[PDB]
Amino acid sequence: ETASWQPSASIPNLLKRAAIMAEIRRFFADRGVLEVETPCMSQATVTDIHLVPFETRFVGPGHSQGMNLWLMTSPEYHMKRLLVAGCGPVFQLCRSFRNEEMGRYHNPEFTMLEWYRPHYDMYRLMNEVDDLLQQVLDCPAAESLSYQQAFLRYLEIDPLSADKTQLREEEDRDTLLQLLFTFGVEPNIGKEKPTFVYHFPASQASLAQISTEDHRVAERFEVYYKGIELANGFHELTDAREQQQRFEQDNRKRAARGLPQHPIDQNLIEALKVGMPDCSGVALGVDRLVMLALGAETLAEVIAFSVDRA
Amino acid sequence: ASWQPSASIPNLLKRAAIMAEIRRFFADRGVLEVETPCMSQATVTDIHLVPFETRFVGPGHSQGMNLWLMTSPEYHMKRLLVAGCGPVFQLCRSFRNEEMGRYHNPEFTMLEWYRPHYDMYRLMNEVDDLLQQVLDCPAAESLSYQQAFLRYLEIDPLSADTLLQLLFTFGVEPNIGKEKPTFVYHFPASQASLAQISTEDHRVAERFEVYYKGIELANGFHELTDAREQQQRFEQDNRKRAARGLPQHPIDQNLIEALKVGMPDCSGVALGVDRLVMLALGAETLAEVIAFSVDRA
Ligand SMILES: NCCCC[C@H](N)C(=O)NS(=O)(=O)OC[C@H]1O[C@@H](n2cnc3c(N)ncnc32)[C@H](O)[C@@H]1O
Ligand SMILES: NCCCC[C@H](N)C(=O)NS(=O)(=O)OC[C@H]1O[C@@H](n2cnc3c(N)ncnc32)[C@H](O)[C@@H]1O
Repeated sequence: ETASWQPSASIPNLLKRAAIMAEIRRFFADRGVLEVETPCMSQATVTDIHLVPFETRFVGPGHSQGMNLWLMTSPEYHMKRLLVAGCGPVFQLCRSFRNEEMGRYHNPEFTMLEWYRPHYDMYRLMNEVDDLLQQVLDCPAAESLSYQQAFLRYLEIDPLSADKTQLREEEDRDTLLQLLFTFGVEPNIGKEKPTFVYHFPASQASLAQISTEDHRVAERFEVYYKGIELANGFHELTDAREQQQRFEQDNRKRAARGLPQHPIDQNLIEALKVGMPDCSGVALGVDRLVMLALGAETLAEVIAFSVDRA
Repeated sequence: ASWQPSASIPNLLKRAAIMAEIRRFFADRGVLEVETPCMSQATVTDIHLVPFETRFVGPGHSQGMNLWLMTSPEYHMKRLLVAGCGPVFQLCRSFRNEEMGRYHNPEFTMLEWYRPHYDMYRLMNEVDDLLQQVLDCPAAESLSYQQAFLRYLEIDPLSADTLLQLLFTFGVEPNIGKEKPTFVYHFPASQASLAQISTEDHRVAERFEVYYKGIELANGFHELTDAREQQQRFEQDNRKRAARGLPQHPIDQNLIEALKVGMPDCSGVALGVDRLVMLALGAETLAEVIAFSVDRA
């Protein structure tokens, strides 16, 4: 429609977005959470099987042949390194990068709000996220639903026990579960108020600690509202050995799927060996939250220049 | 060990305070904060810059596309000005493919802002006010490029180019900004960059840089708004690159088309926040004020 040179977001939306950013900063300042800035580029990347990071070449030091750098998909690894270093509760409003096509709710570069809370367990963190959503969105308090309960209610099936065959009614169980969640659960939740889905299957623990009450589940949660996935958080895994092992598992799964394997970030593992204080952390997509807050129809409407015009 | 941050936690705590202080400074003046892309389908032709390059999968149907990391958010901020954003600033992460150094990191934080209807002196006064506040340093001194040469090297630059830059670097920089920041303005028209060339003296451009304690802190211009002249300079840039065996870069058509529509008269300036924080905290290297310098990232 508009000529390419124009921003995809209206001037009024840019002003309203700036107000929301300041509101988010006040929210954390009032709770004593320190703001930090970590790298957008790294010598390492993530093994998470669902992400495709951007790659770029750096001239490197002195007389080097040069070196590959990956753009950061989320500031998590560096923030955990800071936690081990004693930074205390911290948040960050950074630009994050993912090599994936632009969509109504996706841009290859987007703003992430990610923060960590030492001594907070998963529920405690969820309540804080709930507070932030109610404030900037002026929406009602959230509903919380366990992954298992979500499946039973909308698909009349138990994801923690259901048979592979039953699920089909793909030999990889999690892909099957994610398929069912994407088309069978997601479209039905967060309609009247934000929905927190917690206690994902152990296999989808990512960097979250496994539940002490039920080994089949991980202390991970995701927030959905008005059809948009808004956040993803964990009671963080502090065991370096298990973390190293999960990254190895990631690469095995990548390989078996014909996906490139990624180097394991040794800086994250060495930090975890030194010791990360027990904590829970969460990452929320700021553009999506702003889009909902401003009544926008697409992410592009709240981003100065979506990639198609950048 | 390698896992540790390059900046101390206390420095990170003080850096956040300075960032908040910078935001208050602009809020108090009614300057809007904006966030533009870190990646673009175009890049800069500026002969001295080496941008990072990355590949984007793009639309599922396409063959993908090349993207360039932004060396400064100038082009997008200028497009916003044409769209009517008014006075704006940005605290973004900027990228330049250059070796890590005592005063350089391939990714650093830029404080860049634009002031509609401000001539370059009015804008310099504002930069001066910011330095005073953040560094608690004396008000700055201002020297024209000509005056700076005529007194530190007894020679008239406007009547006497890579040479000048070699002279400025060794014959001027070393003795300016010692007791207070030093603004050097009216650089040779030859080094106008995206600045208007002065109509009172065609031998100079309306551009300035500010130095303090031996550190180059900022670079600003009374902005060139003529689309045709800007396009000509970019082509000039690429011919020089070709002459120097450097790659020729695609010119940002969106910037030119926006300038065709009309950008309000304005002045803009880009400042290195990491260098500013380094001075504020009395840190020795940029690495000491950045959570993880590239060697550790
Ligand atoms: N340690 C606890 C936090 C871990 C966060 C984890 N590393 C992570 O990235 N989770 S995420 O779900 O993949 O991303 C968080 C949010 O980022 C937002 N996101 C992700 N990709 C995009 C894109 N491409 N555009 C816009 N927004 C996006 C979205 O709201 C997600 O809920
Ligand atoms: N429209 C008016 C402003 C134009 C600014 C122009 N695009 C520009 O980039 N000027 S600059 O001098 O190249 O950059 C401004 C500041 O960025 C800082 N800078 C530049 N490169 C680096 C690096 N590599 N590390 C840290 N800081 C850096 C430094 O303080 C410079 O004074």
